[PDB]
Amino acid sequence: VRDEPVLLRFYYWLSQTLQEECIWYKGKEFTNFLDTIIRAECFLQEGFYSCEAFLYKSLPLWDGLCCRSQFLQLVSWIPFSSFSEVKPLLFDHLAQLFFTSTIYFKCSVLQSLKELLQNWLLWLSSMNSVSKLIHYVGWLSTTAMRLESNNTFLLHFILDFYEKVCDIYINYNLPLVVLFPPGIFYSALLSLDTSILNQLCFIMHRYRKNLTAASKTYQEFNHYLTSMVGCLWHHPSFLSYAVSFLLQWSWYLDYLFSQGLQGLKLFIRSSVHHSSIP
Amino acid sequence: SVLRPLDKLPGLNTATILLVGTEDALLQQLADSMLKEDCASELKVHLAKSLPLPSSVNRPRIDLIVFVVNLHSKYSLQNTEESLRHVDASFFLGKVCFLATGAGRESHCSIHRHTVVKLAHTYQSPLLYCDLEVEGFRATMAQRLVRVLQICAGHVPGVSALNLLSLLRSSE
Amino acid sequence: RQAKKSFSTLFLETVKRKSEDTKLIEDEF
Amino acid sequence: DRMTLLLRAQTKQQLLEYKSMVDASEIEAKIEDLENEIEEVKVAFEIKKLALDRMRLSTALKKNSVLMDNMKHLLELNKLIMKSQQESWDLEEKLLDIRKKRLQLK
Amino acid sequence: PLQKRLESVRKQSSFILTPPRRKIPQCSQLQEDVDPQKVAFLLHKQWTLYSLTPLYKFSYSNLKEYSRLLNAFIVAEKNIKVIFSTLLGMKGTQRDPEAFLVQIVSKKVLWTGWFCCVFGDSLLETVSEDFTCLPLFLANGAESNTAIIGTWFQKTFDCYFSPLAINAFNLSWMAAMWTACKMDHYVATTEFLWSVPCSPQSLDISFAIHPEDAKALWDSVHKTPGEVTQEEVDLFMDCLYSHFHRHFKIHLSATRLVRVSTSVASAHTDGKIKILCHKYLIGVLAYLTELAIFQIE
Amino acid sequence: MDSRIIHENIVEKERVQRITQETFGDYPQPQLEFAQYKLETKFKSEPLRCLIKFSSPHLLEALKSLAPAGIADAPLSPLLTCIPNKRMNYFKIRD
Amino acid sequence: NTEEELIRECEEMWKDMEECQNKLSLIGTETLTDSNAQLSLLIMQVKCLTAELSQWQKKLTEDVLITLGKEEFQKLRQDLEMVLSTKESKNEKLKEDLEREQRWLDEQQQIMESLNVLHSELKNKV
Repeated sequence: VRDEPVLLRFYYWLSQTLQEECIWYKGKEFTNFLDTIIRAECFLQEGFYSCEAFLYKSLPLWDGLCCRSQFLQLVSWIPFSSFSEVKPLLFDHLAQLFFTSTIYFKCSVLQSLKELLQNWLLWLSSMNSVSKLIHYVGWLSTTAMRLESNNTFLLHFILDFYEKVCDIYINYNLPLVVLFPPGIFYSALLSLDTSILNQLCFIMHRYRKNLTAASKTYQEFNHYLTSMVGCLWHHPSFLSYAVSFLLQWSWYLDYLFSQGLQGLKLFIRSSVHHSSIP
Repeated sequence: SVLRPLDKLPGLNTATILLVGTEDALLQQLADSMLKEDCASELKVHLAKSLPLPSSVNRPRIDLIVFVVNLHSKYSLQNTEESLRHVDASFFLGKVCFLATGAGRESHCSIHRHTVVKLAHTYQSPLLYCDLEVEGFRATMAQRLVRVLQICAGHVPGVSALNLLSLLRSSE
Repeated sequence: RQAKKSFSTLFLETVKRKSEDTKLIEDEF
Repeated sequence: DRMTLLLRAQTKQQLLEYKSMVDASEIEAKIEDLENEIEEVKVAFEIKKLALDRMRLSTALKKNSVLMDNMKHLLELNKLIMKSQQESWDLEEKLLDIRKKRLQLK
Repeated sequence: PLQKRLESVRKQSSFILTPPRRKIPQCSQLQEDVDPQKVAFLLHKQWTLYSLTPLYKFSYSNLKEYSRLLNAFIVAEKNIKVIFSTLLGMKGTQRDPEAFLVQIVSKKVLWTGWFCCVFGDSLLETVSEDFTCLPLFLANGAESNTAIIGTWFQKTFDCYFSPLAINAFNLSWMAAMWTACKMDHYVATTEFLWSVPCSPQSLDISFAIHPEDAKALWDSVHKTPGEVTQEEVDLFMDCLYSHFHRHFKIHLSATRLVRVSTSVASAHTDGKIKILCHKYLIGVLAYLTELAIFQIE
Repeated sequence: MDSRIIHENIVEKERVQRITQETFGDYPQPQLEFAQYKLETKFKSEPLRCLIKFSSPHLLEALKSLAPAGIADAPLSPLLTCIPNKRMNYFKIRD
Repeated sequence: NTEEELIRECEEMWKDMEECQNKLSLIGTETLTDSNAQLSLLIMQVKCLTAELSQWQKKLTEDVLITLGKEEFQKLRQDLEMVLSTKESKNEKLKEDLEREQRWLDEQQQIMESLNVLHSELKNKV
């Protein structure tokens, strides 16, 4: 319809409804109403403004646990704006909660921001704003990665977010690629978890594919490639497999491959090119 | 007696907190929420009504300063700015925090929140909003304060008070 | 001198403990 | 044991902070560049320290119960990780093009 | 369209700017279009405040249709009649829409509703042509009638009334504002009411000052002529608190202000307004009109 | 009771509670409901004429709790501590 | 063993800490009012930043390694279940969202043909 008067009519309606529901709460009916609002927000492929204003007003007062499930799904649908007005009003309290709340809440807000990034790329398909947003979320990422004694639970969300990022050029035809900080690079690459190794191999393969699809970025990418090729062909994370290799053959990489490291085949066959043959 | 963060030595894995305000019952309930759970490090809680702090030769290190402010009364404000003159500037480097209570009820907020926002931004100190009356909000603020204490006390390797200040800094 | 317990003494203690003017207003009015 | 090493670490950070305070006893862009530089150098220092220490740990493991339980658990759970990852990848690939077509049609 | 710039303007609305000084209202006689009898009925009465979103498709011509529709709704809910009247002369500017009254008469008026907006242009600056902006509602009568009328208006014009609240800061500011006003006939001593916060009902301090003493103290703490400033209000409150503490050594500052009454008007936190003097009446509305906007925005 | 908490200024709390108890007493105070003081005293900061009314469903108890709540000073003024003593309910004060 | 050396080093750094404490204590602490607080705190912060930057610029046995490794494998095995359960939960969540997306796509399809045929009919009629 794209009608101006109905926009204001629904704006005032939903804004005053949100105010009265919030003041009356201090709960199940409020949660159900917000769930219906979120379901409607999934449609129309665009965010509302009454919810945005309500969240702006209530975020500083927000404890972080009243309706966390409801709040964190609205930040996903936030209209595109320059990364110079939202940070003073919105992302400051977001960081306030993030630096002090639970690690699971950190994974939660990471999911919310990656969904926001997905929505913004979908709407756009300017670049300085998303670049600054990526830098800010990366700073939060490295700070929290230090914060939680290097817990891999948050590292999984970091890496999943970065996989969602790594496809900008091939998913939205945007010639912009941002590189993750070296702290996360070194923490994850030489980590003690095998699935971490898997998804790092996947992410550098995707980065190489994006790079070859289209100055300092290339130098850092080459430095990282040298770093992992020095780290790879051993790895402590594979000692498990080695023990199995002792329980059960000069070429043992096939057993690792049958164990389910298909991302490793992709990385070592189509990215490094030092030994293209398996 | 101007309080100094670098007077004495702390105990073996010991942390201390200070709460300064007017409402004694709210402070007691907040300390109860503080000590509902205890981490690996032992925790000491101090409550006071004004500054300078009463003299005590047996005072351990006070690694964190928290001022509770009620927007319901200007008296709590006048208390805060009068007490603020009995602490060195070194505490202001991330060892001080402001917690505002009752901010959600805009009708009950006597002084406008813009005033306390300006006060906090003037001294470049973290500002937190919570409602002590609500048990859930109080508990959430409880782990929040416990963990910010853990950060500022140096228990976790990697950051310091000025680091968290650069983290919690407001744009304007 | 409340004997500043040596670190060693305090340390063992903690380890072990993991099991427990009323005339001026009547003169103005 | 663990309490001893954590006390040692905490005393180390306290000593470093006191050294910084006693050294400091003698605009905004300068300060901003300051936290940038200190973050970079600290991140590099922790990268090097962790790398060396648990590389020594990896070598000690190479030099060498519930270990079988741990290894079978990690194998099965990581296989489940990759299955979920592939499922998410294909689902997101579908979501991208369906949402793009939806936006164009809108 | 209007939504985008409206988003921008409420994005710029942050609690960072200093509170602007306010011009003290002057002795202004009732306007020519203002009927003395109508305001005399309005004045010397108790009113409950309500904030309103702008009316959708409101016409001042079909008043009889509105009256009969309200009568039909009332009889559906169930010797009474509903009367609509148009009141001239109480708009702050030409931009502010015309004001009107609704009355319930038992065939003796029992329930009165007033819709108005004075000096309220920010809402009028962010609105389209279809809407009518009278965000101020004053109710006087039974609460059941008010609820019924609110239900009818919600169903009809797609809007709500929100019970407007006044904090201690705003109430102290307005107290200073009317104590700045000059009254020829001091017919009501100024009076403040407080309430100690306690779950059981506790002492409620009422503090009264003779109008001559209040005016003298005000002029002592009056610096900018014809204008009121935050420093003036703060020093006024500080002087009152110091006087109270000198009397009783009790910090009144740790108490919630709940009601402020002076010679011209009286206000309560819950949303009660009493008006006595017409000479500043219009200006009164303007001030409280800003609060409706501050609740809408 | 939770010895980890170390209350400071405890001397102030113990002094104010002792003074309040000595002024009021353990016995239930008489149920008085209305008070009013008419004062006319010099400003010292033409005497200011003040007029206060205290309304409470239970007086002498909120007044008893003012000092523990910290609202008023530890020793209350004689104008409030002699309501049962002076057997007076309405007061007039001059400079 | 190594524990005794660690304890000795802890005592040494405790001595260094005491030395620093008694070295720093011979300074007038501070005094600030509202007006000049900001510049003073900025100067103190920049001094501390430079000091710690300079300080950071200046900067066992097999049994303990084995014990720590066993601990970290136990921790990983005992915390992977949460991330797995999240993985399933998001898998079915994405499946449900995808099904809803096809539902919406299908509905808007016939919406589009209906709108187009109505537009064509109105264009032909006029």
